Amino acid sequence: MVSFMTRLNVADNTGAKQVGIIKVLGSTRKRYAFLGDVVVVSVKDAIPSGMVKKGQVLRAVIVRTKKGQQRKDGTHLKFDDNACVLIKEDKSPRGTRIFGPVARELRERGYNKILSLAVEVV
Amino acid sequence: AVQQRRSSKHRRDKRRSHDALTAQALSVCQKCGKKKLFHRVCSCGMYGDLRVKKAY
Amino acid sequence: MEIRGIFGVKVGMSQVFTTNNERLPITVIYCEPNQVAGVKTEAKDKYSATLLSFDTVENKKLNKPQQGFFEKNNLKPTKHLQEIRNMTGFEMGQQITPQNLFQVGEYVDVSAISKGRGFTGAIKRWNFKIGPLGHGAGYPHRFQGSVQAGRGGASAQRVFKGKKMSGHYGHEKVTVQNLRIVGFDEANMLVLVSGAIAGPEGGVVLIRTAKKKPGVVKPIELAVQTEKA
Amino acid sequence: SYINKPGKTSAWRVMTVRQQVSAVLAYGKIETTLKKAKNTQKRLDKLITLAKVDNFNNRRQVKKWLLNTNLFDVDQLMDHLFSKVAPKYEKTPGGYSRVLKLGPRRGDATEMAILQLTD
Amino acid sequence: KINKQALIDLVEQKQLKAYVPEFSAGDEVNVAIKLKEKEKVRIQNFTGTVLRRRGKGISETFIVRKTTDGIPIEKNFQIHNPNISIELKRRGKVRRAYISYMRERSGKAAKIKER
RNA sequence: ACCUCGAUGUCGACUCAUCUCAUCCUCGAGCUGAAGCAGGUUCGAAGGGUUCGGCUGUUCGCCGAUUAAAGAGAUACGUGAGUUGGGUUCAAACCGUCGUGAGACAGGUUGGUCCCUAUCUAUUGUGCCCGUAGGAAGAUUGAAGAGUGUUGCUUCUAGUACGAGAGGACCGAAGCGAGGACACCUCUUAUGCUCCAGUUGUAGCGCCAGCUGCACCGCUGGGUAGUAACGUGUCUAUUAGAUAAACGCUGAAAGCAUCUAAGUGUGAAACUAUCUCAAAGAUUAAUCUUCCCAUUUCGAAAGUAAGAGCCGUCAAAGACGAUGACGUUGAUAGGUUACAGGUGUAAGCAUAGUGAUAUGUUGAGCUGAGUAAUACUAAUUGCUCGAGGACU
RNA sequence: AGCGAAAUUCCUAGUCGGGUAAAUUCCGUCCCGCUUGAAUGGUGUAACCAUCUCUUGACUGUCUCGGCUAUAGACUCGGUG
RNA sequence: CAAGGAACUCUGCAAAUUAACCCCGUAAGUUAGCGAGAAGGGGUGCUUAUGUAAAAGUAAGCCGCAGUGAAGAACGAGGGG
Ligand SMILES: [Mg+2]
Ligand SMILES: [Mg+2]
Ligand SMILES: [Mg+2]
Ligand SMILES: [Mg+2]
Ligand SMILES: [Mg+2]
Ligand SMILES: [Mg+2]
Ligand SMILES: [Zn+2]
Repeated sequence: MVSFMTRLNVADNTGAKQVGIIKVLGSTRKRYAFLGDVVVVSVKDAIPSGMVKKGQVLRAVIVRTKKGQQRKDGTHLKFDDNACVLIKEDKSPRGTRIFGPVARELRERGYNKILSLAVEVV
Repeated sequence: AVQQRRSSKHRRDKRRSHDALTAQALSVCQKCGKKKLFHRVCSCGMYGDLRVKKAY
Repeated sequence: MEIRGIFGVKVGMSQVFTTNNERLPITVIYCEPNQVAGVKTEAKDKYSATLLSFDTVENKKLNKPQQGFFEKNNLKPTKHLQEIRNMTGFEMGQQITPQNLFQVGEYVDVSAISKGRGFTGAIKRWNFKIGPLGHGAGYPHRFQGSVQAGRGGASAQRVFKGKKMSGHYGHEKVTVQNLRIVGFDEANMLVLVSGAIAGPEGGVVLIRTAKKKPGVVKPIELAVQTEKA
Repeated sequence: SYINKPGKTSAWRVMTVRQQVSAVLAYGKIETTLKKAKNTQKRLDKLITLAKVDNFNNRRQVKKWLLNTNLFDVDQLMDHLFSKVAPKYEKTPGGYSRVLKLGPRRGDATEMAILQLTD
Repeated sequence: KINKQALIDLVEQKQLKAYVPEFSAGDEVNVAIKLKEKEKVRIQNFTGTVLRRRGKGISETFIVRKTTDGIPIEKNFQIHNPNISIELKRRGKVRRAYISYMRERSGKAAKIKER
């Protein structure tokens, strides 16, 4: 249940080691972003040779959550960290490779490029 | 928070109308003559036909 | 419309697995067959209603006028009697069961007495907010906010009718609409209803044809297991 | 008010229950408040029914509740119980004690009651 | 009349699975999952260690914890659910019915086998 | 300078809002230098909603990211016998300036006591009494009411109409959401002090082992019932009538024309209903059904045999009342038994190890509330109120 | 001389740079200093401060967002009042 | 008290973290005294053996999620007046 101003790990090869939430999108007073919901963020820590410098504002798609969320078929997936991917305004990540597993609820919303690049979907 | 006007002798009685008391249920103990209150033991030592205490 | 209704009790809440592979929570309702006791016809008393009698009991555990009414009307003695508006297609003394009134998976609503919670605070009742806890906000900081409306003889000089403050909460009739039926069990006088059913277990629950969607049905099948070893 | 008495903590409640059941075992009758006897009766019944075997484990379990009294110390109270009280109740299923009500006290109008056990 | 509250158990008696292999908290299993996007339902294996065996019937649940690319993931399941099959591969020794302490250890933290 | 100086506590912030419409969105419509998309202006409309942050005591403002929108105002510039005291506005001190000096500055800076147990009324609830023309037990109708009404995204209609070309629809259908509300605890978690297990110190149980008291429940890992949300279900529609702006048909008045004068329509989240809840103290005291009663002789006084109350065991209820179940013709509570669920292999013994300890007995032992059976204990072999319908 | 929008600067929330997504507060710099300024001292200064002010790591019910548990009150009964 | 970790707010007020002993390791700056317990890390339980004068210490082994298992113990970093 990543909320407003939630620093969280990054799961691609953009070099964005530590990024925090700046606003949750989709409506007024959303105050929560579950698996799949697109958020805007602001990179607060990167690598020197990165395609994104510190202080930029960018939109990202959350992939891994610590709280988890009940799935329709009864199962309740739950990771142990908060991750995201750096999309570029339609469906595509700003990076080329994806680190770690990615949730499945990104299948329906779109984002099929992520699932293609994902190492192992769960 | 304090009363602004004096509460008269009429309002006080109206309030105390419900402060009245009521009598408790009374029964005559068996094997011995007295009026104990119901569902308890008499000072006679009997709860119905049974031994629970000394003489008094 | 010609509303269909039936009375029962609530014996718990569980889950079941259906086609499309989704976990459906289930409330289990023991619905002993009811028995009509009065048909209020439009001509006779200016409205159409039918009176059900349920929760059958021993004759001894009944008041004298009620038992006399039951004997004179030639029915079976029951503890409760209630009527449902706009129920027409039934005649006196006819036994009714929930299988005679409903499809396996059509739409019904449920009204039942809620779960009492005693005298409760304003915040827990009206879903208000709580004053700050830091910086020493003082002790009376679990209250309904300012009830002031206007200070000075011109503006309000009172507290408006129907305010929102603390009071007794729960133990009042409530209704959840569009709760699908899931399955029947004629052997145990049992029905299955999706969703959550108001009221504490062991109370009295009423089921009616949903007013929003009278005859709408979206059927649901089961997911009978295929695992053996 | 900020400072206050320790009050009726769970430890105080269970220790009062221990003392009262020990006294019942020692003597056989108690004049205590009704709403305390109505609680003590549960542990009283459990201890009475548990002591119908006389294995060392049951005596160990009983050790967790008893407290020595002027009439009987704890070990002598154990011997008394397992030697003459439990044999008296070898065929009564439950309900070994009765709680009858007295009159109110003049001090507080509290409703004293007698927690008594007999066949 | 009167009831039993085993009417509950009677109504789950329909959808309860048959074999339901016996496993305690400290076991590792492999749970085959059926996924239907359009057709040709793909089976996805999900192998890991169990963290709990809570439940009272059809509400039986368990936790399975897995690690991929160093990221530890766990997924809860409902035993008596279609599209889900369970088998045993190794049986382990442990003294706790809900081993929460496996959430805060990296590698070289493996429950010892149970003969 | 008119009320208050024998005191009307004044900024901002928080909580709760209510109201107006000179409307920010959603809703309807006219005009256009309105191709469509997107607009601009004007008319109708107050049902609902109107974001989160940086800086400042801040309103205000600037900025950042959003959303359909980030409305304009009022209510002692709403709201301290609801909170705060950052500012103003006490004594302390310092800087600049002024005063020869005590000192002063809507110039600035640091620190600086915020009282009240609710009498009346208003409101939230919950009760007693009486009343409704005999008493009682039920079932109703519903006058007068209260509550809810927010909206987005994607796909299809369709890259069609329009347009040269980028671009790109009206009307509608489906799916998924945010917010809010009502419930529920099967699932996920939170809590869960007479539950289970591990464990430290100390004093005891004459010692080992095993327990108890205390150390925040001593600490730690779980956890029954219950209470909840972060959890899961539903709702937030749809339809009808009468209308605002607006568009009309016919039709004259005024041989044409003309939406109006007669007649006859279409017409909006506004209004009256449909939805939810409560409701005959609705004294205008409504209706229906069933049960109980017609005596004791000069208005009484027996006053039921329908029922109810006192007392007791309780909880689906609960501040106390009440409500609901049950009082031996009984499963209401407790206990006992069986089980569930939880905890996780008890103690003792045997074997191996010099020893911590390990294995077997053992999925064992234990269990607050959970499910169910069983009169063993507790609800006594009690007292009181309560009927002849008065006249037309 | 020195220092300088300072505990002093009204215009002023001055310009610029640094810090943040965004910084009337902060740090450095610029100097028309209304009226800074040299024993009512001027500028620096290691350590120290229940002193003031800003950024940040860990940390947390301060907060999004309230929930549960136990006591003592509150409430019911007896006594004083 | 799950997820988040100052978004609260006039301000991290309050609350939260660390805490004993032993062992590594400690910068800028300075009036050369200090900074400094700077910062940042590791170990503690029990048994046997070996320890010496006692003990610290060392080796081997065992158990638990956790070993100053409770009780009592410093939260820091950077800049400025
Ligand atoms: Mg006066
Ligand atoms: Mg009184
Ligand atoms: Mg105070
Ligand atoms: Mg005065
Ligand atoms: Mg005050
Ligand atoms: Mg000086
Ligand atoms: Zn007597």
